[PDB]
Amino acid sequence: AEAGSRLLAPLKKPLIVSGVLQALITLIELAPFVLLVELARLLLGGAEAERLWTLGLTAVSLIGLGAVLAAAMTLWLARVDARFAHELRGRLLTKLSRLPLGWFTRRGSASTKQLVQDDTLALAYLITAAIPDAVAAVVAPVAVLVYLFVADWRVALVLFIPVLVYLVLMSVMTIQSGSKIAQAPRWAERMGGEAGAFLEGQPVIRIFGGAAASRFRRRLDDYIDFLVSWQRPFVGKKTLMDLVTRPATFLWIILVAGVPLVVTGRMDPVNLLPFLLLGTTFGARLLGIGYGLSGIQTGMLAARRIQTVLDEPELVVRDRTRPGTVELDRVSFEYRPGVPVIRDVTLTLRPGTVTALVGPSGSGKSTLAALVARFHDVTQGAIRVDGRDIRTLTADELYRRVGFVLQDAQLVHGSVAENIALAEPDAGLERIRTAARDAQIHDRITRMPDGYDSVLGAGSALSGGERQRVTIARAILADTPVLVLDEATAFADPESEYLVQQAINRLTRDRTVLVIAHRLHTITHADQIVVLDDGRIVEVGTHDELLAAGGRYRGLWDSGRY
Amino acid sequence: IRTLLRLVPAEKRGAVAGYAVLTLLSVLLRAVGAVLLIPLLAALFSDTPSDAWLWLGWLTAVTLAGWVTDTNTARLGFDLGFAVLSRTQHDMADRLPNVAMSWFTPDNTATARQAIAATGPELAGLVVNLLTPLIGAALLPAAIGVALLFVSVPLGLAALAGVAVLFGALALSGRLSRAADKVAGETNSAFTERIIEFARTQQALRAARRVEPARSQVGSALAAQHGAGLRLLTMQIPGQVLFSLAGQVALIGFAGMAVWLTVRGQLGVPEAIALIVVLVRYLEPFAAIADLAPALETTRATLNRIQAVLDAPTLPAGRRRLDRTGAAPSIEFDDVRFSYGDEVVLDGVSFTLRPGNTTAIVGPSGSGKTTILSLIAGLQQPASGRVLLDGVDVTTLDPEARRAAVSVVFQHPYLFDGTLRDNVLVGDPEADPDDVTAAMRLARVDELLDRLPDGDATVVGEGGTALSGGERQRVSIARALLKPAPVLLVDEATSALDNANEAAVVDALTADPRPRTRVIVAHRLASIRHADRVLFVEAGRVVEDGAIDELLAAGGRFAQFWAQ
Ligand SMILES: Nc1ncnc2c1ncn2[C@@H]1O[C@H](COP(=O)(O)OP(=O)(O)OP(=O)(O)O)[C@@H](O)[C@H]1O
Ligand SMILES: Nc1ncnc2c1ncn2[C@@H]1O[C@H](COP(=O)(O)OP(=O)(O)OP(=O)(O)O)[C@@H](O)[C@H]1O
Ligand SMILES: [Mg+2]
Ligand SMILES: [Mg+2]
Repeated sequence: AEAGSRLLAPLKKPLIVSGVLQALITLIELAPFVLLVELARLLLGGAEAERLWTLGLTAVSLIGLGAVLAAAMTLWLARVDARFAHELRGRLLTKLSRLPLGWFTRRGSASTKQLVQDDTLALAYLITAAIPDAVAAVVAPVAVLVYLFVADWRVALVLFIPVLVYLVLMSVMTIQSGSKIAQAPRWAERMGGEAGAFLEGQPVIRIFGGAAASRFRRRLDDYIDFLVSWQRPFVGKKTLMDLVTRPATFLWIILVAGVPLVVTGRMDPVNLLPFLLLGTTFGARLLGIGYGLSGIQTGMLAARRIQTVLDEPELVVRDRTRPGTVELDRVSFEYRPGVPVIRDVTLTLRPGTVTALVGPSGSGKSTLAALVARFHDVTQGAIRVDGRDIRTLTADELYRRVGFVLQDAQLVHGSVAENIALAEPDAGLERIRTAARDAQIHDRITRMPDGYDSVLGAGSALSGGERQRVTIARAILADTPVLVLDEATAFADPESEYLVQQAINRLTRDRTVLVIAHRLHTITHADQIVVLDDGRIVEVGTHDELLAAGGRYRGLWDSGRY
Repeated sequence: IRTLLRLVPAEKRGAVAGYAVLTLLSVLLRAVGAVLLIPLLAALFSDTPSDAWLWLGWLTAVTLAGWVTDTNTARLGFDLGFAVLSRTQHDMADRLPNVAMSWFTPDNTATARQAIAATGPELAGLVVNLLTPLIGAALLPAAIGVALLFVSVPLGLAALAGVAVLFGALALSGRLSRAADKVAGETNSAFTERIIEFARTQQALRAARRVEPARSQVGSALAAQHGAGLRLLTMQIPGQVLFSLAGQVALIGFAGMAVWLTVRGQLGVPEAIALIVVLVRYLEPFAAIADLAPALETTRATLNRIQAVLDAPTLPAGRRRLDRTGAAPSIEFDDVRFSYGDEVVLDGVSFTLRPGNTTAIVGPSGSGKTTILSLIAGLQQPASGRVLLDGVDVTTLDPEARRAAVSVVFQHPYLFDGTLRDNVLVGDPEADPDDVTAAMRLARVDELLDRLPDGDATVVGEGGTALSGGERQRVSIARALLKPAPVLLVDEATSALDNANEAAVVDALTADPRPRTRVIVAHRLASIRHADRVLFVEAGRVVEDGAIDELLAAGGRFAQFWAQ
């Protein structure tokens, strides 16, 4: 696989070495039994004791050596994998830091967690044990069988029977479960998604449908029914391969083919010694690769899924190459092709000017804010901040220039300070309190048990209005030239909303501001009100001008009084 | 293992015994098959090789009976693994909607996600892949030792001495690596939870520049996860060394006692040669236990997560039912008190709702409005006090009747990933399309159908991420109105809707033709239109209440609320 070989390029030489080292290790592990065979022949021959001692002690030591080398190689080779997984998880987290946010929304958090963690973990067999096992399964059977072939062909051809039956069992198992292997990661993502929504959307399930009617449980049964159909013929074949390749099955079939030869005048019982000592040894080598073929398949698919993300379009920072000025020129955008969401918008935001972007729900106003932050790339036209194209700015320069509040008060699992100080984690507690006091949430944080260290994990410590005031506290502390407020104070009561807006006016009296709000009476004082209806600028002007115009804004304003 | 016999179904306890009987029988047949080479080769090398047939026939009978036993214990282990998988998963799926909301801490939510995430083939193949070979390898050296007492008692005792060394090494290897294996699991769990936060909170992180692995919390978790991962690889070195010493110590003991007996004539030469092969069979479980020992600690953690979910504290319930399914109940609070941990939200709120009328609740942010609705809907339960539906305590009510007696509009409208219609039909899946279309029309979701390209087939994303803030709010309102339950709870339906859509939704919340007792948690004075009664809630208690005109005339806290 090119998508996999391109990913496992860095480990070319660790893998080639592991292939060679396992070739020597299995030969070292088969060496004691060649000596123990020689010890056995001389016992029948009654040779001198010191010769037997030498073969005995060398064989026991070579067992110790082989176990030490095989153990040591598995320590190194496991550590090499842990270093590649750490690096590769680093590359993924760096890539996903650059992709447009369309990648995340259409995919979900369950699929990303599978990508970063479970797909990289799926490579563990492909690096740590796939090439060791492949070489071990090739040389140890070939070395054993060829040596046993010289010893006696009659019992040797009978050893093919467990081998060929095993090959047919693994081929039939592989082709049968191959389709299920492809469907497996998608099923894991879907149930990863359903498990996540089941836990996150608990208040919904507790009222609308309950446990039995939940779509999680209906998918859960379907997943288990997929697992049973996948795992019954798979585990059913796995144990058949275990039975066929066991030492007892080799030892029994050797005796069945040897004992009749021993009883008749056709084979001496001394020539049985190689088979009974070595013939039972190579089953576990074949059994390792047979159980590993599925591990390779999940590994190669996981590599293909990882590399497919690592060549995704990256939202590049091109080298093409007034302060606080944001200009939208002929900007059009489409979340997916064929539907226009924004249609040739042209708008200019200047320092010290509060701009209100209002309109019908679904008209595209939050999408414009997302384009200014460059979560997505405009399909036409250009956006430039302080006269420089956003596609030419780097993320640090871009996000140092603009600050954002995004209408979805997402809070990260950490202290309130680790959420208020998200923009500047090194910022001191004196700034963090000052941001919160200006966002009008310090009174709430003081009453918490841990104070400013209280954790904000899953569904904890804050209500909807309080989650937003943390997010406004975060945006204040970032302290950027431009500020973008996406339905800030939507959940804030009028007493708190006035205090927060007064703070923002105080802080951003000489800063570019873009207020987005459905409540039109809260943007009565914007120097320009931009009306966005169905992805186009239908009218622009002050509050009074738009009321006199008798257009969309007059209708929305009149409809507000109910 | 001890926890798996608790999670196993009570139905399958008959099948468990059949597993235990057959797995022991296979161990005996494998040991007897190994030890049957001693008299077989002793008779094969003698002056009369024809006596080898008797032991070969016994060998064939023992090994074929192995295949029947090992195939049957594999089918039984497959069933028991999947019976445990289906049973434990369905019990977690049934219990989790009944677990108290306080149980969902960030750590416990990770535990539930991890426990639910164990549905994959790894937990299903628990018995076949771990316990069957673990029990086989743990007992086969002991069985081979006991089987050698028929050949020579001192040699059988030597093998049992090597068995004691094995179980000692097995006990010690788990003891050394357990401290590091716990930390590896903790760091890996935190890394998972931070990837999920990383993908869910991409907007906020990117604006705050905490997205790159050098500065991101997921990047730090990857560093800690890597540090604990490598530490575990190193701290498992004693386990591998100790098994290797045990395998070598047993080799010396078994081989020493074989040569001490052989030189003294108690064992012939062919018995000693056969004992080389029996030694090899006897030594294989030493290495296999080393391969299976790491998996034992992960599986112990996995079953501990599942058992943690199943032991979670379910909500109190009874078996009562309302007098009438569809009639409007009367909601009332009687000194209801509630608290999230140490913080107290309600200090004995007491009110009564007449059946069929519409009442409104307003107050400052963080006052307790969504707490009051959650107590009405049964999501929470009081620390003390009662919430009565039609005079019937919620605590004593049947879960099915309690669930069916309320439909709510949540403050933060969560939609499940899937089409738009699926989220609407969740309110009442059995409803005919005429009721579904009426539900959408009332919520102004019909406008979405016109504007959006796929209409009602619009694939919402995770949550309501692939929809506008107001669009997902309208889908949520349609879901709530579709449910025919006689109580309707509204929690900030006006937050994310423009002035035109807000007026249509507010009108339709009261214009719904079914009779219901409505509780409205609104934001604006115009959002509480057509409200029979209004309750002002502040600092966890209903400080003031009355009609809109009456409270406005009184000029109390209600009037001061709108004055800013
Ligand atoms: N991530 C997304 N994927 C697909 N479609 C989207 C996505 N986000 C928004 N849309 C669609 O784009 C159009 C406008 O979305 P947008 O979020 O810009 O709305 P809005 O005007 O900001 O809404 P509101 O005022 O309700 O917050 C709607 O059709 C919405 O369904
Ligand atoms: N999951 C939670 N864990 C701990 N405290 C919480 C939790 N949810 C809310 N609180 C606290 O409970 C009190 C009221 O919260 P609640 O959710 O009832 O607010 P609300 O009345 O809906 O307010 P808002 O207008 O902000 O939505 C506040 O102190 C809030 O911090
Ligand atoms: Mg929006
Ligand atoms: Mg609330």
